[PDB]
Amino acid sequence: GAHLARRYLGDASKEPDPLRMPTFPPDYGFPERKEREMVATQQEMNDAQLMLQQRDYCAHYLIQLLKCKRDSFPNFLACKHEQHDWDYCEHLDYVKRMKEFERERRLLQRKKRREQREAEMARG
Amino acid sequence: RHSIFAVTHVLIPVWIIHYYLKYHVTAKPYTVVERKPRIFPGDTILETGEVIPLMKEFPDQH
Amino acid sequence: HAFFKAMLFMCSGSIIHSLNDEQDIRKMGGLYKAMPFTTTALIIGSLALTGMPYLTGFYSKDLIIEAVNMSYTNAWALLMTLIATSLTAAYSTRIIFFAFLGKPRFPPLVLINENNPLLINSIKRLLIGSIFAGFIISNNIPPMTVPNTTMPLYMKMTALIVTIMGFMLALELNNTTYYLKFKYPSQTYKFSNMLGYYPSIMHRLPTYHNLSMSQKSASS
Amino acid sequence: PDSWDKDVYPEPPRRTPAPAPQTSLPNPVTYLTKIFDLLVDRPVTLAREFIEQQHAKNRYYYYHREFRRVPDITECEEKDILCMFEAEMQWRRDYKVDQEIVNIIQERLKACQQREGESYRQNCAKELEQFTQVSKAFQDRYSDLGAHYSARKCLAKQKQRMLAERKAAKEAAAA
Amino acid sequence: AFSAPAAYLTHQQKVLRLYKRALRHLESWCVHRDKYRYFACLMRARFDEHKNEKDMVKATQLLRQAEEEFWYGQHPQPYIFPESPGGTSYERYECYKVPEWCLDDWHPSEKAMYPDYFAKREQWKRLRRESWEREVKQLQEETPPGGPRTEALPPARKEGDLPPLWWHIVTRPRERPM
Amino acid sequence: SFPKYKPSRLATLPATLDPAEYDISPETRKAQAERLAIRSRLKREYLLQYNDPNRLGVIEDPALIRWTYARSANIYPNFRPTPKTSLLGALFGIGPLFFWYYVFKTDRDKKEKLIQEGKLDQTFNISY
Amino acid sequence: MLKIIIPTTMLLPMTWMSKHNMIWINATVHSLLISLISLSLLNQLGENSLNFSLTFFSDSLSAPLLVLTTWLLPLMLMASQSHLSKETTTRKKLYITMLILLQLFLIMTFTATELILFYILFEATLVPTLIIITRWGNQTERLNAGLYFLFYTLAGSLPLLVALVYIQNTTGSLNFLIIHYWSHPLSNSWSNIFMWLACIMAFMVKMPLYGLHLWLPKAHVEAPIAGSMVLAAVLLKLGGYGMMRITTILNPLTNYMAYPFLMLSMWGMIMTSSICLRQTDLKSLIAYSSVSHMALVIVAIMIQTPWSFMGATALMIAHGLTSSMLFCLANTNYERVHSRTMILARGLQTLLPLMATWWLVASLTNLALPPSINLIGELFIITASFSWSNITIILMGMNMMITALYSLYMLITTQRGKYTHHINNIKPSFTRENALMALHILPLLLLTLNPKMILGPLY
Amino acid sequence: QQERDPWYDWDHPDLRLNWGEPIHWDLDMYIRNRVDTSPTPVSWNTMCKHLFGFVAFMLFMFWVGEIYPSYQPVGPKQYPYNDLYLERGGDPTKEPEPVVHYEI
Amino acid sequence: SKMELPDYKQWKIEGTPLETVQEKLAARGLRDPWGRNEAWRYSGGFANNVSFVGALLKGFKWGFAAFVVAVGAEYYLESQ
Amino acid sequence: SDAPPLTLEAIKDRVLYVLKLYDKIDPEKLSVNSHFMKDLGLDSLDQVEIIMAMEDEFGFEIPDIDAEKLMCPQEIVDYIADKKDVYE
Amino acid sequence: VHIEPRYRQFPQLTRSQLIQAEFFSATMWFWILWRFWHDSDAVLGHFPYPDPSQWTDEELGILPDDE
Ligand SMILES: CCCCCCCCCCCCCCCCCC(=O)OC[C@H](COP(=O)([O-])OCC(O)COP(=O)([O-])OC[C@@H](COC(=O)CCCCCCCCCCCCCCCCC)OC(=O)CCCCCCCCCCCCCCCCC)OC(=O)CCCCCCCCCCCCCCCCC
Ligand SMILES: CCCCCCCCCCCCCCCCC[C@@H](O)O[C@H](CO[C@H](O)CCCCCCCCCCCCCCC)COP(=O)(O)OCC[N+](C)(C)C
Ligand SMILES: CCCCCCCC/C=C\CCCCCCCC(=O)O[C@H](COC(=O)CCCCCCC/C=C/CCCCCCCC)COP(=O)(O)OCCN
Ligand SMILES: CCCCCCCCCCCC(=O)SCCNC(=O)CCNC(=O)[C@H](O)C(C)(C)COP(=O)(O)O
Repeated sequence: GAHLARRYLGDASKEPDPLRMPTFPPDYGFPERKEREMVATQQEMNDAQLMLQQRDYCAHYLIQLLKCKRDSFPNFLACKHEQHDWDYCEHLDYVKRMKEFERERRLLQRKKRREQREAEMARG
Repeated sequence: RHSIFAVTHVLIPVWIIHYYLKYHVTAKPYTVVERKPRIFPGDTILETGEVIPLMKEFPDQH
Repeated sequence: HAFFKAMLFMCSGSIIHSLNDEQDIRKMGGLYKAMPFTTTALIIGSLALTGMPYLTGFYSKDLIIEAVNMSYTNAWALLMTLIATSLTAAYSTRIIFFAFLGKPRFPPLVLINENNPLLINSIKRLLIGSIFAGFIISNNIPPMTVPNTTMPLYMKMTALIVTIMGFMLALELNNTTYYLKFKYPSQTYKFSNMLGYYPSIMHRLPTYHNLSMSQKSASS
Repeated sequence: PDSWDKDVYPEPPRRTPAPAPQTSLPNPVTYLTKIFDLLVDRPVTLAREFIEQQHAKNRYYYYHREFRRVPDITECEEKDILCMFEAEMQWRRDYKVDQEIVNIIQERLKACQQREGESYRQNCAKELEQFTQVSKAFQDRYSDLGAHYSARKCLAKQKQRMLAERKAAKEAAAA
Repeated sequence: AFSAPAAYLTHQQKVLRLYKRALRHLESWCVHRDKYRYFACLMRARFDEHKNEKDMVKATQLLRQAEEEFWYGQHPQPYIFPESPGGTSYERYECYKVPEWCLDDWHPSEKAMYPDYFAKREQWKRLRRESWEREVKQLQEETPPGGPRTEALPPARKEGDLPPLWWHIVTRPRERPM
Repeated sequence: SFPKYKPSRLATLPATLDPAEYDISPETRKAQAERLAIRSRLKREYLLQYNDPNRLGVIEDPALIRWTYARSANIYPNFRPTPKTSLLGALFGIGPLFFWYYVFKTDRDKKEKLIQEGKLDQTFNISY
Repeated sequence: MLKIIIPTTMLLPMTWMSKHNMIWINATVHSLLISLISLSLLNQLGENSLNFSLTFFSDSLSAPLLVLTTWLLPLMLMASQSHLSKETTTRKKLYITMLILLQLFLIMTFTATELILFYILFEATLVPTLIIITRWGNQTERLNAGLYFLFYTLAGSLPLLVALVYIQNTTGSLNFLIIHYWSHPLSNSWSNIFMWLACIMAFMVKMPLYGLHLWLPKAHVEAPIAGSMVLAAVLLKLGGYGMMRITTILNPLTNYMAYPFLMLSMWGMIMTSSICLRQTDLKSLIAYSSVSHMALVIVAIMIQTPWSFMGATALMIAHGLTSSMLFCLANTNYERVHSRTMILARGLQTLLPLMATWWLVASLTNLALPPSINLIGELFIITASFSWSNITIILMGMNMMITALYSLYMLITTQRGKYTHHINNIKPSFTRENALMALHILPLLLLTLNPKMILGPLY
Repeated sequence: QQERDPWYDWDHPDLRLNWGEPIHWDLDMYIRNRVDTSPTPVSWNTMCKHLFGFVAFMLFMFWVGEIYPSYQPVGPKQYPYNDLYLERGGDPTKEPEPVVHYEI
Repeated sequence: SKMELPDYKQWKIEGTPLETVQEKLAARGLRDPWGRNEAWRYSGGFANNVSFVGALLKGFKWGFAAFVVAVGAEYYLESQ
Repeated sequence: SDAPPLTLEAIKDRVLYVLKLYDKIDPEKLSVNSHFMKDLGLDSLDQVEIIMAMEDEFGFEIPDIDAEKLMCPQEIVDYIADKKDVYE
Repeated sequence: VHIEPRYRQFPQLTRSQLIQAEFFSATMWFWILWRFWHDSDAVLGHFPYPDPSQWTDEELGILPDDE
């Protein structure tokens, strides 16, 4: 979806642009934000040769999964717990991205509303 | 003659190629290049014996 | 796709050979009981082809559809891909309906015979492949893709829903053929059946103009 | 192998991991590799050792040809045909040597990309750097001579480039 | 393919051709057999509705309207028999058809194989040689002085005669020469 | 009644839809009879040589010779310089040459102007 | 170099002093031996040519042409001894004498050190070919073909003689080595433009350049088989060799004086490939193929790049071999049906399968199937032209499409479909024709293993 | 030549010509391995309209969907080390602008 | 080889939808004289055929039984 | 493996089978030399229907020019036999 | 193996082909059922889709409309 339906048919200035994002400071509405942590170091991801798009904040679980697949090679059905852990971390990353999208949307529609409301106060 | 086909069609060709690869292709540099083996935190290198350290005290979101 | 599409062609060739070089489905009747192994193989191939869950096609085509749904994508391309996914089940149903169900429509001299070990074994190998290769391979190659772990439930089941709708609509329109009613074809049917008139135009206009300029202008 | 100088063709120390099995199933590649080692590798080794024994009975050497350094095109008068001929031959030999140097650098670049794996963009910046500088030099040397190239045309190109550089420095120092 | 064509098609021949063509295309549209029986009986009724009119102008106009009906309602993909000019196996076996005169170019070692067949071929060739002039004479007798009017050929009228121009019709290779 | 089919150059008119076969005259029947007589005489002349046991050579076809001679050798003797002839010849002979010359000349001029200002990204261009 | 010239001259007394039933055997055997001797010239240096003496030399561009010229005479003798069976002994010996004189003139042309001797022999090659075409040709159009072939060349090359004589007066010598070492640019003057034109058109006529090729479909069709083979294989390459030799004096006037010729050739390849699509004559189609292929060599020479020069040399060699093979293949059918129409004898795969295989191989080689040397030359020239201008790729790709189109059209029309019912005198393929096809085709495939032997001095 | 009667016994069956009959000027262009002029079930100038309309409509709708793409309600993906500055090429001698990502 | 043709009097349109077609035509004043020629396609092993969903579920019974017994075995055996 | 070597008697039996499965012809008067027009009292449309039935019977087409000429079952049998190259 | 044509009768079938066809169809269906029993998340999803509306403003940091 309904987000595309609201953006294309309704007001386009009330919802975020996926390409131009984010448009507000990361600490604009937050008192304290802890910077995101990365477990696997650069050299570990280099030596694992994961991929450039796989070197996200979930890379440590991917390293775990690759190692587990490598050691237990003939038993290609034993690396299920690591697979689930990696998929759960990916799901957490995706819901975090959803949270960023929703925060962007609601601050963006709040800024317009408050600016035009204190404009309504300045009408006279 | 029971297994004659597997000798003149599989064993003989691989004898020549292995000889051709081992002593005539690798006699020159960069002819056979192998992708570097993946190194994971926790393995031991056969060449030096050094151990790659473990991967930094997991947050353990279990 | 290699496995089950090659198997589909082998089943079609077996049908063609058993019906004395007949290739039209309009002269193919009840082969479900006449050629049981060919019918089993082609049913399994069509199910794999249509992305039936847990078939070798499920491990590739459904993931493809999921990736196309979860990407910054051209919307027209997305809709066309979904419609093509439905039309796959549509055409697959047609081959089964016009080839394996109903009453015979071939000449009375029945020469049907599929009891040859070469045909049986060659089809059976890729049958086992079309059954198990997706599971065997997809769980054995290293992951070079970040997955789509979080999806809405209605979009997770888009491909299955569109294939089911294709099955139902094609089956209904095919069952409509038994009725004792005749009507002339519409223009959409003529466009679809004549391949959009693309060979009727591009195989005649450019070739004629090129071959006429090659002689009138260049040669003469 | 010692058949080539390993400083002209550098190679990383080749770190490989230890085989640490964590399952109880047998590893099929291990048994297949043992079969390969005892079935095809050993007869090939025996044949090669026989060939080497035959070679050891007849040992002869071929020597790399060394050329003297003759005066080049800049020390030759306008219509002195002999000095022109010798300078042109020397220039042709130098051109071939430069081409072979570029080939060496290109071989390093190709080997590096494959060897590094998926991290090649950052892993071998040096090879890319070496190839960029060598390609730039080779281009500035031989880029636009075309067919019928000669030492005279390369000298004229160098003179024109030197004039351009001198003028650029002239108006650079005037600011 | 076996009959010499006439100068033109009569009205009856055109109507019969249209009837057969319409029945074939209706069968193409009606895949199942019982539905095709129903609509073919209806088609036969439609043709018999006007079989007894004695006016040729109205019959010809009916034929024109029927041809327009057929061309508008024809199947774009009508059923074609596999060995028919539009079939999927039309000229599949034409590269395996070798003319009989190629056997005269064989090596004597090749003719050492199959001696009886070549003896029979030799007597066939003798029979062909012995009859040519009689065929020519019969042809030049039984035709009008102003050239033939039809492609039809006459039969052998006497007892020691073979039909004129028979060799290449009798010695066809085969449909399935290999 | 139904939508009408109209012939074209590459999709011609069917015989069954052509009015000429539904308005026939004795003149047309005479013409058809003479056409069939000509074809039958040609067929007899061909088959008389075709079935002859004695002949061992390709049977000459004057129609093929006429076709090839007309298509190859008979063209220039029947050539007259006419306005249409001259215009078509000049266009088809000269227009493409100057069109391609203009295209290539503009492209190479642009490339040379870019070279003289050092803007092509010519790194790694060694083999030319 | 006399170790090749003297045996070729001795071929004449041996031919004339031979018995009437032994001329072909002696000629073929000794021509093959001379070819084997000439094979030794492929051992070229990396820097400078092989200066045998003050008169002759050999470089990496002359050696493949010399080897092709020496190898071609045995094939012409093989292909000629079928239709010359009814000739008298004197006429057969005269024909062989003409062929030997042609070989000797070509051999001395490809190794001449100066441009005047090169011109003298390059035009001495006209009389034997002219005599062959106008005496042993089959139809009545051979006289017109000979007149066209003679006069195009002479009108194109007399100004070359005038220009060469002027160049020697202004420079002091016409020795190629001295000219190459003492090279000097041309000022952009009208006199220099016309001296450029005089030094160039003599070879453009014999490539032939599009619009100057009218003589080729006449000469290659009316000539006997040996004449057609020598015309297509070697005589077309004289223009390319001369151009690659003589552009040394020409620069830099070529940078802009080559625009009309480049446009003419890149449009004429399209025009000739399209002409090949509607040809009622097989030999005429094979002749137009030669113009279509040599336009690319003209382009490669005119753009003046090492890759273009290497591709041009490879393409000249490959075209010579392929065109000779195709002409022999067409002559095999002509000697059966006594006509040149393409649709007369059809479906010949059923009757002559090994000739069908030879036809397939020749057609595949003509359309530049990888990794043929045809492909090597054409792709090198295409890359050089792309570096020259990126828009050339449109014309190059369209030409590659049309070439395959007409090649497979020619294959399918002659070898596929149903055999004509009335041609009942198609005897089985002789050993001589099969051996001719094999000796044409084996060197082509073998040269793929060592392509540097035919890539010229720029390699 | 495709329009010629296939059931007639021609002298040349594949070409569909008789021996002595005159030959069309453009025979080699109509050899039925080539340009065909046989009547079609659907008339010309109607096949062209439908094909051109289909192609143009497809192109127009592809452009429209490019103007109005389809995506998911998520933020851009985040990569740890300065947006993988070193891995995407390197250049380690400039100390690029540090990008920082926070938990939300 | 050496096989006989079936008796032609056993071909009847009774029970088959050819009878329905014949009745639909008789309701108009017409008769279909070729029904017995087409009647052979409805009589023998061609008398009844499966449906589309019944064709897709060709081996569901055996597969379901095997699945049930296998899952029961693995459920009652893993109780170690 | 493939279709058996079709014989003359098989062709005749199948032609008569198809003919006697026709309601406008009774089996008790149908003979091999019994013409469709003068002996069995049929019109041209019934002849076209019979030719079509034979075509679907044997699985190959008979040209219209050829079809009109046939009038008795012997003619159909002979035409099919010569078309399929059957001599025994 | 040698079977014969039957001319308007159902063709003669062997015991082997029927058994093989039934066996393979049953194998396909058993595989489908087993995989769906053991890998249901591969079809129905494993991680539930969160509702963006349910999230509060405290989680995403939204001001109370005036500062
Ligand atoms: C999940 C939430 C979202 C839900 C989505 C929707 C949910 C379900 C909705 C269902 C909607 C209906 C689905 C069925 C469609 C119709 C089925 C059908 O075949 O009806 C037959 C009927 C007439 O057939 P007939 O001629 O009597 O047939 C003679 C015999 O029966 C011949 O018999 P036969 O033995 O030859 O058999 C014929 C054969 C073939 O049948 C045909 O002849 C017609 C086939 C073409 C239509 C098939 C649909 C394809 C639509 C593609 C549209 C792409 C855009 C194209 C834009 C072009 C712009 C020019 O029959 C079949 O193939 C089976 C029917 C089709 C099976 C597949 C149906 C399901 C897939 C489509 C729905 C997808 C649902 C899920 C979607 C998930 C994502 C949204 O025609 C239609 O109803 C379809 C017409 C619709 C298209 C019209 C386009 C306009 C044409 C003129 C425009 C004006 C032009 C002015 C001049 C301009 C010049 C520039
Ligand atoms: C059928 C095809 C056979 C082959 C044909 C080959 C074609 C040969 C033509 C070669 C082209 C070059 C010839 C002349 C060079 C340039 C021509 C002219 O257009 O250039 C301009 C010249 O301006 C004017 O056009 C003067 C030329 C006018 C007279 C020539 C008319 C030719 C038109 C038709 C030619 C037909 C050719 C075929 C003859 C049968 C450039 O202006 P400008 O920079 O100031 O002068 C440069 C010359 N300088 C340096 C010596 C001073
Ligand atoms: C089959 C058709 C081929 C026909 C080709 C004919 C054209 C050949 C090209 C021009 C030929 C004549 C050129 C003269 C030979 C070179 C002489 C030379 O280079 O010296 C010049 C001589 O220059 C000239 O005299 C030019 C005379 C040109 C007159 C004849 C013109 C003929 C037609 C020209 C166009 C033809 C070229 C292309 C035509 C292609 C075919 C259509 C310098 O003169 P200087 O005495 O040194 O004076 C300067 C210092 N004081
Ligand atoms: C795709 C579906 C196509 C459907 C469209 C076509 C429908 C056409 C329906 C109407 C047909 C007509 O009006 S066609 C007009 C028919 N009537 C006449 O022509 C006048 C004289 N009648 C006769 O000659 C005989 O009836 C004859 C027919 C020759 C047979 O007779 P035999 O055998 O004893 O010779």
